[PDB]
Amino acid sequence: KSLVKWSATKSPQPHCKRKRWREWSNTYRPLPWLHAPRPEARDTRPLLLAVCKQLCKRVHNFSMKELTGMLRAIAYVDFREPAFFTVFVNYLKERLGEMQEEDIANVTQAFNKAKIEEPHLFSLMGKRYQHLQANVMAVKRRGVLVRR
Amino acid sequence: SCHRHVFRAAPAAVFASVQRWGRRNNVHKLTLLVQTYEKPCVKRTRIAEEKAYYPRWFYLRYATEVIRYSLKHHLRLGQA
Amino acid sequence: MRTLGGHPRRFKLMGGRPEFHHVDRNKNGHIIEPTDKFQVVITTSKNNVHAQVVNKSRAYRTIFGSFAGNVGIRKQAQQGTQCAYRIGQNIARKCRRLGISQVEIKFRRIMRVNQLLQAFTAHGLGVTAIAHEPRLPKCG
Amino acid sequence: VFYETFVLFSKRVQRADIRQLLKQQEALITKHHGSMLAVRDLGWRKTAFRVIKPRQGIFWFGRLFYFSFGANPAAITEMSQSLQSTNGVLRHATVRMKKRHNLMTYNHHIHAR
RNA sequence: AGUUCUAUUGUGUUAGCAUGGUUUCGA
RNA sequence: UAAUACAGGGUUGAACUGUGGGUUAGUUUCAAUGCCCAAGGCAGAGCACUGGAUUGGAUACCCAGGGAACUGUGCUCCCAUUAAUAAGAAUC
RNA sequence: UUUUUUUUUUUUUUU
RNA sequence: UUUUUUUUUUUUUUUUUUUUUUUUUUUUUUU
RNA sequence: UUUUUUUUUUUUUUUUUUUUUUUUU
Repeated sequence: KSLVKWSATKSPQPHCKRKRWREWSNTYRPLPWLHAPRPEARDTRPLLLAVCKQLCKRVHNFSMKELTGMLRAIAYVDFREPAFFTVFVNYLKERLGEMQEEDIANVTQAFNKAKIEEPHLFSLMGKRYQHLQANVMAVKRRGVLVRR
Repeated sequence: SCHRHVFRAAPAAVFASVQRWGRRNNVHKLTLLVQTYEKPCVKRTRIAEEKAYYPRWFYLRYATEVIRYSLKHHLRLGQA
Repeated sequence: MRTLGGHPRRFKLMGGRPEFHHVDRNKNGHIIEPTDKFQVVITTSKNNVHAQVVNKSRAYRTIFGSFAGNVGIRKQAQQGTQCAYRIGQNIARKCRRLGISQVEIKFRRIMRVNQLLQAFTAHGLGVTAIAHEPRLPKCG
Repeated sequence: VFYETFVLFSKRVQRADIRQLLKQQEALITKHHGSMLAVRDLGWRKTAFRVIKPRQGIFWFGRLFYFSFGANPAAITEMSQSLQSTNGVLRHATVRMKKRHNLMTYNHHIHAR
């Protein structure tokens, strides 16, 4: 979770329409020491694939809050492996009710970054998020007025 | 402006509270008056008439409360 | 004869395209995201009634709307109570197609706001909060 | 007679500007046979609603200042118009100095008991 | 009854300010 | 009708004054709306005026357009004429 | 289609 | 025609004083 | 330039150029 934060700088690139206008953005520092192999060591696999292999082998031992963070971080290093993210689609559907509000926000970012458009899962996640937000009232220019 | 939140309550029950809110602030009365132009002479007489009918309504409303209260308790006061 | 509950002008332009085709999308290409908030703004009048959907998660961007002419009601039939009830049903039915469950309700008047509220609860569209901000004049 | 003025600055106002503003004001005071009383500061203040002033932008807070003076009654109009032309000052008001109620002699035991 | 002093001021006149219905505009 | 400047009226406290008054022309100010003249304009409203309805035989009722009239130190008081239908004294 | 009427018309928008 | 946003111009009574509480202290014979 | 909606391992994260231009699912 903290590795992505270190390799991130906030900048204010010019806007698309008006060049005088500015909008704050995020730029991530490239990593050139995580994808290459290690022939010298016994484990010829890279540091990135090794983490993924163990995560999928022991997915049950991880809780819901401990699963979305690890998946959200793998997609931040430009991991274009749609097959890796397609294994968790069946696991998440059967455990949707046990998902917290924070878990929703930490899972959509991952699929969108990797260009993995899934309609059967995104349609269901919309209802869960709205149901949790059914007890918070927020108005304009005042913020949250009544909560629970 | 009025804002209400629904929490463990049916929509019909909540909608009945906001409806009565406008009566206190005369939201409906003011909305219709501005739609049509009213002559100043008419307002001169209408403003005065409302100062005699409304006060009388409050006194009669309290009298009805005593009748209902005494009906469920019977008894009656006298020159004792 | 051959009555249809829709807009004849738009029906003539049909070319077999699916629903929600002309609506603009986002950078990611998703029409709607799971994390969003909606607030329908309803405005009443004497003859007609309008009710558009406003998305609070897109800087108050409109998605779609409906009117008395979009349900096959014209002439004096709009003044009837059925005109308001029919409009509410279309919004509720169309809401399930997009994938929204909770939508707020906002209105300025209280005259024709009874038929729309009843129709929403008969399909599944719930109510989370009721907002009323009458812009009463503050001067003569 | 004595007079009071409450000036609400903006976030875009530095200490440089504040000194200049007050110096200008003192000119008028002296002109009309007057003298400054005292100058104090109230710090920042939170605004209930957004302030939209033309050709200035939008602000949510500002620095509240207070200064007492005394001059001819005819000097109020000149002072009031000068503040409006100057930048930074988004809102201001002039209040006459009262005998009992004042920010000089009566500043203790307000909220407590 | 009337004059002076002191407390009190939605009574006459008054140029810039704040808020608001309507109206107007769309890098 | 929040702020500020000029000057009135009403209530209470002290001092002073020691019958100062009621009504009022051959008198003098102010006075809604409409009209003449003048200044004017870029909002919200509308008389006249061919602009979409009439009838069981005639119409201004119901929409829309619409160049008069709406801020005056002036000319000026016709009215259902501005806080009852008496301006004062005595009996609570 | 919009506006309006007890009802209707005139008027306005044109992919 | 609906919604939204960000600074042009004209205009200024919506909120704010009250059970009409002095010997009740005042309105005109009769039908 | 103006910021809209949220959370709590932090001062954090997504969106971003004016909308809307069709019933039964």
